[PDB]
Order: sequence, then C-alpha cells, then structure tokens
Amino acid sequence: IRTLLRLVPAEKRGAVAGYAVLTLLSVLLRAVGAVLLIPLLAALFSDTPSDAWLWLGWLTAVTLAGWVTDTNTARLGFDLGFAVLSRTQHDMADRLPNVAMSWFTPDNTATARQAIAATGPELAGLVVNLLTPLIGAALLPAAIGVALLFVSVPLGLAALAGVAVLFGALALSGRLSRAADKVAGETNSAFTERIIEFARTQQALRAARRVEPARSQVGSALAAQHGAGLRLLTMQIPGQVLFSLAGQVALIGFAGMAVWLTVRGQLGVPEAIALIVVLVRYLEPFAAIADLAPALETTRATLNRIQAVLDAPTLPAGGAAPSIEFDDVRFSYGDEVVLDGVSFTLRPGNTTAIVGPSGSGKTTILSLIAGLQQPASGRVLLDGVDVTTLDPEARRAAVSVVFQHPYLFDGTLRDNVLVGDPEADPDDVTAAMRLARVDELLDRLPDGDATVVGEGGTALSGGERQRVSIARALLKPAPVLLVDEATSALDNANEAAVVDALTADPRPRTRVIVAHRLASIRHADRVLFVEAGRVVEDGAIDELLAAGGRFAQFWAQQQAASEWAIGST
Amino acid sequence: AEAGSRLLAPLKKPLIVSGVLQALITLIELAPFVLLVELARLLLGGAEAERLWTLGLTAVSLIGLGAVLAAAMTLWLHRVDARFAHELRGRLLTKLSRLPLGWFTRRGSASTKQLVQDDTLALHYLITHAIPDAVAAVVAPVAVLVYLFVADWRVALVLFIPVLVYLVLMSVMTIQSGSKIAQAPRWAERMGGEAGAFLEGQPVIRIFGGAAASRFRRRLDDYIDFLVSWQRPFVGKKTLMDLVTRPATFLWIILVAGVPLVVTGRMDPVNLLPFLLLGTTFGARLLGIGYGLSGIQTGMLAARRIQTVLDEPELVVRDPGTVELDRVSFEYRPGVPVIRDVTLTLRPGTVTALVGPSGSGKSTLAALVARFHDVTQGAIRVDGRDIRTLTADELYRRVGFVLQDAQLVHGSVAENIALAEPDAGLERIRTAARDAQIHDRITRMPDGYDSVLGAGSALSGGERQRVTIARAILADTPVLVLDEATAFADPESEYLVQQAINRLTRDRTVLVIAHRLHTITHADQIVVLDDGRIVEVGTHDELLAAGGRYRGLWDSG
Ligand SMILES: Nc1ncnc2c1ncn2[C@@H]1O[C@H](COP(=O)(O)OP(=O)(O)O)[C@@H](O)[C@H]1O
Ligand SMILES: Nc1ncnc2c1ncn2[C@@H]1O[C@H](COP(=O)(O)OP(=O)(O)O)[C@@H](O)[C@H]1O
Repeated sequence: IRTLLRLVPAEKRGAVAGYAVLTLLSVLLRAVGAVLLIPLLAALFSDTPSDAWLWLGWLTAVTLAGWVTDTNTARLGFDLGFAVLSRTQHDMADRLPNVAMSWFTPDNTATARQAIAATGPELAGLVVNLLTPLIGAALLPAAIGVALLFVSVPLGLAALAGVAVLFGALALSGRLSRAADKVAGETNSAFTERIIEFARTQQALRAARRVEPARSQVGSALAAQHGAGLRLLTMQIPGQVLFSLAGQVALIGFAGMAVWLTVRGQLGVPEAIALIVVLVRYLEPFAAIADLAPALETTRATLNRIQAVLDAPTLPAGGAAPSIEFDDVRFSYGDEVVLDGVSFTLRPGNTTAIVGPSGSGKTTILSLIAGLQQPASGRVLLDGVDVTTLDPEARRAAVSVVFQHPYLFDGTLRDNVLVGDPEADPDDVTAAMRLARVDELLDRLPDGDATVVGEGGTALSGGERQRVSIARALLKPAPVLLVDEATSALDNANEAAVVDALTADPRPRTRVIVAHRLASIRHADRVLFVEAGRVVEDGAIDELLAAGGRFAQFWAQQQAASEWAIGST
Repeated sequence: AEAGSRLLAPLKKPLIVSGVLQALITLIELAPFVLLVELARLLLGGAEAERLWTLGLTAVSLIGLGAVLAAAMTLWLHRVDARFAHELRGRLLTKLSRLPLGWFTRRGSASTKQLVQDDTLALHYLITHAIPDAVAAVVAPVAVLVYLFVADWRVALVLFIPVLVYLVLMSVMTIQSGSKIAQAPRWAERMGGEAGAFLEGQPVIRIFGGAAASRFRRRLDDYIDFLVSWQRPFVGKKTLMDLVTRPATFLWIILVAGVPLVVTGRMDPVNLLPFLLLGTTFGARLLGIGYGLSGIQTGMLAARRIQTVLDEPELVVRDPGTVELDRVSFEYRPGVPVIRDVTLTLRPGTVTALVGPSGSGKSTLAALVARFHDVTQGAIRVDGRDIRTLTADELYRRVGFVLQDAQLVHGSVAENIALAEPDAGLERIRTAARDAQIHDRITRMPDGYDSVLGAGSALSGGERQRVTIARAILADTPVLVLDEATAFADPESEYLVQQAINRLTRDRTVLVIAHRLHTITHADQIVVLDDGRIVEVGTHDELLAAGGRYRGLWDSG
C-alpha cells in the first residue's frame, strides 16, 4: 500500500532498500531451501540414503544464511518501526495545529484520538510482526514455483498456475467472511434498535403510565421479526471452509497427479514422495497468510486512520489597533452555509457586539478573524494583510479570544491566565487580575491563585471559568481582542468583569463581542445580528434598538425574561 | 467467572455439542495428512493401483465430509444463537421497564447504546465464532502433537527445543521489564486523555499556543521515549524468539534429527513424512492459541457487561397535594452521602425552591421526590402515603416531573402531548399546547398537529421542553418536581418556557431546583442546602433579613 511507504522517513531510504533486498534474499534462501528437499528426500526414501548428507549439507548452508539474513531484516525492521513511529507521530503532532478546525467533526476527532493514542505499540511492531511474515509467506509459493519450473519444468508450470487458484480461493474466503461479519452486524443492530428507542424514551414513558404497553409492543415486534434470521447463511457457509476445502482439494489433486505420473513411469517413487512433500510445503505459506488475516485487517484500519489525519486540509501560510475586514466572506460547515453574506470594515480600537440565536453562526465569525478556519470565499484581512498570507508565527500574536467554552489546560489560576504572554511582569498580572475580577474568587479559593483549577482540581462554575478566560485574554498584547457568550446568570460578577473588559481595558486594541444577555449587548458600538449565518442586521446599538428591529425584540425578550421571579408574575 | 456463567446458563449443552463437532471437523481436516503418509507407505510397498484408488477416494470422501459438516453445524449453531439471543434481547426488554429511573440517567458508566448493542453482537461472536475457533485452535495443535509423538517420539521430542527456547526467552523478557509492562496500559490511557485535551482544547493552542501547544508535544515525546527505551533493549531477544518458531527452522531441525536416524537405520524412513507434513507448521499453530483465547475473553467481557445490567436492583413497591419529607438521607454509592437528615413539608398548592451553588444534592433531593432512587434512610410521603407504596399507575399521575434533557417519543405531535392521556381530544391537546405556549411552532410545522416527531426532528431543545410541559399539563398531576435549569436552557425560548412553567405551577404543588437567586421572590418556602444537608430555611424576605448564607450568595450575585 502506498501510504505505508509514504510513512517512511526520508532518511531511511537506504534502510528500506536494504530491507527489501534482504527480504528477497531470505525468500530465496528458504524457497531454494525447500526445493532442495527434492534431492534430499529423493535419496532418503530411495535405495541410497547416504546421498542425503551432501544435500543436507547444502540445506544447512542455506538455512544458516536464512537465519543471518532474517536477523539482519528483523533488526532493521525494529529500527524502521521505531523511526516510522517517531516520524509519523511528529508529523501528525505538527500537522494538527495547522489543521483547519472545519476538520474536527467528532467522528474525525475520535479517529484522530485513536490514531494518536492507540498506535504506539502497533506501529513499533508493524514491519516486525505484519509485513515481514506477509511478504515471506506470499513470495514463497511463487519462488518454489519458479525453482520447480527451472528443474522439472512440467510441474513448476502447474505449481505457478495453481498459485493463482490458491490465492483466489484465499481472497474469496476472506472477502466472503468479511461480508458475513458485516451482514451479522447489520442484522444484530437492526433487531435491537427498538430497545435503544425504549431506553432513550424511558423517562417520558414511565412518567406517562405507558411503560407496560410500550414494552409489550416492542416485545411483539421483536418476536415478529425474529423468525427471518436464517435465510442469509449462503455467504458464511463458504467462509474458512471454502479456503480449507480448496487447499485440501489442491493437495489431493497434486498428490494424485504425482501418483499418476509414478504409475505412468515418468517419475521414480522417492521423487514422487519428495514432490508430494514439496507440494505440501508449497501450500503451507497460504495457511500462514490465512492465519495472519486479522492483524492485516486491524493494521489496515489503523493505517486508514493515520492516512485520514495526515491528509486533512491544512491552512496556507505566508502594533496599534488594526483594521479588520471581511471582503464578502462566506463559509460552510457540514451541509449548510454557516456564514452568508458576511462583510464589514471595523474601525480600529472600537467595541463591537454580535447577537443572534444560538447555532446561527455567531462564534464562527470569531473563528474566522481568529484564523481558526480559512475562508471558503472572500477575504479576511488584518490591516489589509490576508490571514492566510500572514506569516505563521506572526499570526499567533494578532488576535485574542474569550471562548464560549472556557478551556483550561489544568494549570493554576496564575498559570492559566499567564497563557498568552508568559513574559509579563507581576504588576501587569495583578492589573489583569483586578480587571477580570477573578480576585473575588481568590477570597473564596483556598490557596489563592496557586490553586489548581483543572477539571479535577476545582469544580469552577462556567461564569468563573469564563472570568479566568477574560483575565487570560486581557493579559496578552494582542492587537485584537474578542469575546464570546457563555455568561450564565449564576455569576453576576462575571457580567461585571465582562463590562469592565468592554470599558476599563487599558491597552488600545480593537474589541469585538458576541452576546446574548443584557450586560454584553449594552456598551458596544454596533451589532451584527446573525440568523442561520446570514447577517440580517448591521447598525449601531441605539440605531437598531430604537428602530424596533430584530435586535430590539431580542433585547426586549431577554430583559423581560431576566426580570421574572418564581411564585407569581 | 460467575456472571458470565450465570448469563450463559441455557447454552451449556449446545456449546458443548458445538465444541465436539468442531473437534471432529478439525480432526477430519488433519486426516488427509495421514492419508498421504499411507499413500507413501503403499508406494514404497509397491501396492496395486486399486488400493491407491481406495486411498485416493477415501481422501476425497473425508474432505467432502469435513466440508459438509462444517456448513451443517455452523448452520445449526447459527439458529441456536438466534434462539438464545432472542431470549436475551426479550429479557433485557423486560429488565429496562423495572430498573430505577436514575440508572438510565448516566452515572458516567457505559452508555445505553454500547451496553446492549455492542455486547449482544460480541456475544454472537462468542457463540458462533469465538468458541468454535478456540476449540479448533486448541484441538488442532494437541492432535498434531499426539500424532507426531505416536509416529516417532524421538523426533517429536526434539520439537520442544524451539518451544523451550521461545518460552525461556519470553520468561526472561517479561520479568526483565515488569515495571514497563505494568506502566504500559496506564501510559496508554494517560496519552489518550492528553490527546483528548489537545483535540478538545485545540483553539486555545491555535490562538495562544505557548505552554499549551508544547505540553502535548513534550508528553508525546515522553511517551515515545518510554516505548523506545522499553522495546529497543530487547531486539536481540525478540528476533531470536521469532527465528525459532519459523517453519524453516523447524524444517531444518526435523531434517537434522531424522536424517542421521534414517541413514543409520534407526527408524523406518516413512515415519519422518508426518513431521515434514505437519510438524513444520507446529510452531506457527501454537502461536494461534492466544488469539482464540483472546476472542473468548473479549466475548466474556460483553457477557459480563450484559449480566451486570440484568443484576441491578429493581424499583421495588411496598404495601390534596400535600408533600412531606422526613429525615431523608441518600448516597449514590455507600460511604458518600449527598443528602443527610434533611426535613421539609409543603402545603397544597404551594411552591418550594432549593438554592445553593455547591449543589449539596439539590438535584438529587428533587429527583428523590419522584423516586429516581430509593432513600437510604428517612421517608417521603405524598398526601400521607409513602412514595414506596405507589405503583406507576398512581405515583406518576400524582407526581408529574419535568427535569432537564426532556426525552421525546416517536410519533405524531398530537400523540406526543397525550402519552399521559391518549384519550384526550384535539381541543384538549390544543388547549394544553397553548397553555404551554407551544401552539405557535406546531402551527408553523408543515403538517400541523398531524406532524410526526422523534429522534430525527427539527424541533430545538426549548421547543421540545415546551412540548414536555404541554404533556405534563395534559397529565394533570397535583404534585410536581421541576428544575429551574429548563428556564435558561434556551434564552430565546426563555419567555415562552417561563410562561409555560408559570401556567403549570399556578394551580399545583411544585418543588423546584433553584440556581438563579433572582428568580425566586414569591415562593412560599425557599430552602438552601450546603455540605449535603439542610443549613437554613425560610422565605426570601425572611432569609434576606436573617443575613445568612442566602444573603451572602445574593450579594455575591
Ligand atoms: N467542530 C464542529 N462540529 C460540529 N459542528 C460545528 C463545528 N464547528 C461549527 N459547527 C456548526 O456551527 C454552528 C454554530 O456556529 P456559531 O453560531 O458560531 O456557534 P454558537 O452556536 O455557539 O453561537 C452549529 O450549527 C454547528 O453545527
Ligand atoms: N452522574 C453522576 N455520577 C456520579 N456522581 C453523581 C452524579 N450525579 C450526582 N452525583 C453525586 O451527587 C453529588 C452532588 O449533588 P448534585 O445533585 O450532583 O449537585 P448538582 O445538582 O449541583 O449537580 C456528588 O457528591 C456526586 O457524588
């Protein structure tokens, strides 16, 4: 397979070539070591056993070479496994930061996790365990066919022609067995879909006093469908039985032809016995490959995963308040246009808001100016410099974000906030601390900023984690600052910290906000109301609110909802 | 194991018969390697053509018999598997309708999807694939070894030399790296978690980088260095193990052991033919036992996983809207209280809220009203009757709860409101919908009240929650249980959800999980839980005047 070659490091080409050469040499010092049985057993069973010693001598003198070249192939295989594991792991870990975020559909993320995590021992033992036995057992039948075609030409031609028959039987057996497994999985999953339908809808049924009728209905359905599980045995019947029967049929056919030639006088009895022995040896590698199938299947799966992650799309590449521009930018994810007709030119150093229904494509805007995803259409620029054409290391110091999910890398509060600018002095850290208001949690936290605030370290609530994110984003010297919306009403101090971020920011830098609740829609300069990725409104805060537009209705609904108390109107 | 044995009770006999038949088939497929030996014997003896015809027809009869049985047994085993898996699926169906409701609420354990769908299929491969393949892989090499020993024990005993070397080297390797093998799966899980954090925390690494970007690379390099330091010092061991198993080394050893014997006249030469036929692959067959036993073990894992589900306790039943709670204490697992010795009482038509940021079993306390689990101590009574003694026909028409993550049944939306009362008329369903403020979206949906719904549907979370509120309205349950998280679950639908909740709560007794402190001012009795127990109780105004924990929390907000 091409990908298994492409995974090779470029430095070990003189190692792969040596591996291939010594593998063919190993094949041709046991294939000849097998055909050399014929002079050996043609003397062993004959009237002159003493002739066996010479051919035994030149059998051991090739088995020793087989040992030496096998050792030199296997040590080289260990080296190549280690240096393909390291090479592909580093290539993946370099690729993934540059992978566009549109790739992380969560089956893709699951496969990437599997490739990164589960492939350690396997790749170290790829050539040693899978490929070397595969090649050494695949070439051996053809090698014996050629070596028994040069010697005793009427029979080697039959052996080489029957290699096709036996490999066809093996391939058909494997194909039918794989299809049988697929069919069994399909039928089993189809029968029990009703049980999952029950389990998901268990609460709504049980509270409705309908659990027993639904249980009876599902039981009746299962009983009705049960009887139709037998008719599709036509493909498991020729499973491993097909390969075993084909192998033994070929065995008996060759043995019968040998006995027929013996009776017809074209061969001697010892020659006809040694031919049978070699024609048994000619079959053994096929059984070895058939035994080796599941390892090949699992390695094909893992190589498919590594190929999929390796070929994932990757972004191209190459201190005042910048100007941010969208030149009629559009973007699509899945099977929908997550961004439709998006264009603007932000005046530098301003505060801007974004609002709309959740799932409408609001955070994807921040992903676009953040450089997380290249634009499908249009241009995204910073002071006219297209982000795709921006230099790689320079792009990472151009923008800052406060995400809807306040990700924390399992450090302390100081350690988490220090992400973005580790070189900042302690007074700057204290100033950002005061601005983000996380110091209020230090009055609650046991060990102050040194407390670990990972997922297992502290059960930090979403507003508080977002506040830590505001601190982190405020610290760094990004020319552009961005904020998202996950401000639950449980923490009003989080809203106060957001307000201070809009208003009390010391540094000069363009500010953009994405907002749902009142505190985050108040002090901006303009709003880009998003709906299904389409910017349906574009205007000032007062302009849109006083005009009675969609933003006005949204603000009215949010304010009315926030004012409610339970127990009366 | 006890769980796996208990689950596979009725299949004790069919599995034994399948094992016997697989042993028979495997012995049949190693028969022609005996008939070729007899063919060589006849050729050396110069037998007439008819005897060789007899042998060559026997070797076709046997390979026809061993291909007819191996499709006329694994055709019987398939329908036996069907007849058992049906009685297991139809048993898990009955067990789903008797487990406690909170078991379905995920405790972080295996999902409802995997725990049946994957495990029934793995049990299928245990019955029809793993056990037959395993008995075949266990009976083939032992039959081969017995045949080679009875043929010529002196040459067969020499075959232990590669086996002894392989086992000795494996024992030397495993002991020499005990710490590494102990560490290996834990390192695998640790780097799996690290990859999960790296992938899930991708945008921070992409936009900030610094420590976050380099942490993954450093940990990955540590893992790769661990693997390299573990495997690289054993190349000379492992390659030497690989050599001694190969067919070529067995062939050379057999020939060097037999040719001196044959030439010296110490054994009849045709006794060496079975070893050349079979013994040359003796090494590569013992290496296949582990795969079959691994398949059996993987199947038994799923067997145990299904068995544990069938062994969990059932929701037992014993024996004006008032609710009474007395000294209740609940623990999810023993030794870990989450509610302890709390006490409460609710008048008919009243409202009660549970507040606190620490949790303190607030959601657990609310769920225990509808007996998602049984209280380890204390009791809960509705209208004077202990909740333990109310079957589902009465309990959940007395107590109609709506918590977070409402689950929608498949069918018409008109039906989907009327699970609690399928006899409800169209006008009744419409009035319930307009009470829940869900009539608008249903009218917007293309087929109106005829429209179907289910797992695949366009309705959002808030719309589905309002649908469930309409269902609860049609249920007409005097006592209720509620979670305030459904209020701010969807800010866009928060107005309509608020109106629906207010309509539902107005005429009916309600107990609420409260998170936002500003949303409870008129509730007749506010409650606060901390340290998994009651600390203060009182109304909003009285608690504010008291200056207790509620006042501090509200001042914080
Ligand atoms: N990695 C991803 N996986 C799945 N869906 C995604 C991903 N990235 C973006 N989307 C899609 O983008 C939409 C959300 O965009 P947006 O509105 O900007 O975020 P939010 O909904 O949090 O405000 C969703 O409809 C979602 O399907
Ligand atoms: N899914 C779960 N898995 C394990 N433990 C849980 C789970 N849900 C609740 N708990 C237990 O309940 C506790 C806290 O009460 P809980 O009702 O979770 O508070 P909250 O309502 O704020 O989430 C913890 O002590 C925890 O052990």
